[PDB]
Amino acid sequence: GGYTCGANTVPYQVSLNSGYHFCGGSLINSQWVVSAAHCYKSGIQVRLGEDNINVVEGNEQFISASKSIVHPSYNSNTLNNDIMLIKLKSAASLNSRVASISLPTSCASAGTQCLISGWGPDVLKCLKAPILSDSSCKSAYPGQITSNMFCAGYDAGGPVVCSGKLQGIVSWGSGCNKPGVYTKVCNYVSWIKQTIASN
Repeated sequence: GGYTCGANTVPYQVSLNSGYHFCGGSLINSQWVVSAAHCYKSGIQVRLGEDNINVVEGNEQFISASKSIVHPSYNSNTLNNDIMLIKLKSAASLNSRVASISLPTSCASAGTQCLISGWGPDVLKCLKAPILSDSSCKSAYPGQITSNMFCAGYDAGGPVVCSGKLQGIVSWGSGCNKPGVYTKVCNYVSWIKQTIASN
């Protein structure tokens, strides 16, 4: 179950702020964040180094987003391809509390434990959970799971990290025997790398 992570123990976790915290994201290099496409809105400020999002604790960096790129195939009705890129107006200063997370070179296997993190209650919360089998995932949500999603279990846009790689983005679910559903990042690595290299 969920627990308090501890301040800055997830240094790639970002908060997206439009006047309030509305979604999480993951820092993938000094200039770029990955989040969920369903988090898209105007006027995004990226907040790095956060623990308590309501208190300035001394390790934060606040940087305006300069560009947002929603995946070309994003379908908001089904949440298929629920992934977006956010460019920072200026490069983050990387340190022990503000660090990038590596993209995977291959997909993760069912049964691998992952760290899922996010807010939602003002400090960062964490959950360790294994990737579920395809059958368990699709049986929980008949007709709704595509090859661009996976489930884990037993803050939209936040990271799912497995074996040191960003394998998922918090996308949707009904757990509020219904596990969380995550965008399958390994399907998008080419698109991520090309899109950031061209922007």
